[PDB]
Amino acid sequence: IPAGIIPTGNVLSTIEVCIFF
Amino acid sequence: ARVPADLVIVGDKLVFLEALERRVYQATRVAYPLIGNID
Amino acid sequence: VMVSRITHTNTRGRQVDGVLVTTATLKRQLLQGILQIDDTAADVPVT
Amino acid sequence: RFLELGLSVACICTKFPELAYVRDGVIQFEVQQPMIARDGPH
Amino acid sequence: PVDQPVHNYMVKRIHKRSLSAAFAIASEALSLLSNTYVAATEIDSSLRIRAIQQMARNLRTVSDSFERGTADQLLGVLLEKAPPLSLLSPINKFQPEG
Repeated sequence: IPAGIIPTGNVLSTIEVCIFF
Repeated sequence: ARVPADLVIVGDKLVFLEALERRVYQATRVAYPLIGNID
Repeated sequence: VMVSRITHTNTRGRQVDGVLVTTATLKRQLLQGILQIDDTAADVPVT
Repeated sequence: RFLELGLSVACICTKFPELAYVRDGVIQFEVQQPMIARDGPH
Repeated sequence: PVDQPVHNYMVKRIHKRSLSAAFAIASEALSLLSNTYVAATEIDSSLRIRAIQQMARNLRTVSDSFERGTADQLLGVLLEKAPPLSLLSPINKFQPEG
């Protein structure tokens, strides 16, 4: 696979909120 | 490169003061050295 | 006798009045808590 | 003001207009175990 | 006329270490990696970037695990190369000529 992106550099993952309906 | 790292002059010479315990040996399966004990 | 043309001064410009010579044990013993540091560098002639 | 108080640093205030209709919410975190890389091929 | 110079010739052993780590790839993961080699209008971009994101994250964890462990190794050999103060200091002090 090609990377095609920057080699991370301190990955800050995303906070996702899941609301129930 | 400017890095935040504390340092102390002791006597006539200047030395880093490191307690590298939080960056490494936190949440891992290897025991920290320098705790050898005595008899 | 205060004879000089260019003498040994500190970084600010005040001339020193002599040299004190000992061994490093007593150097560290006076340096730790007895006497205070005035400066680290000094001005010295070249001839 | 709550923000200019020194206690405000312990909270991360954020707006949410559609909160009165919230029944329920979850959030997730995926912090992983950090490992050392010991020399021997074990 | 009793003064002659002397030169010292010490040599050092190079020694030899290494570092090793494990890194696992699932069957679904590698099977999707195979299609991304021929990435085109086919092979969906969202799942492709999800795959490369997760695998690059894991690859960087195993990559800087070496970077973490280097400090452990060097501190360990520093402990292996040290005598006590309470041993060396009277030896260094109370010995005028030998």
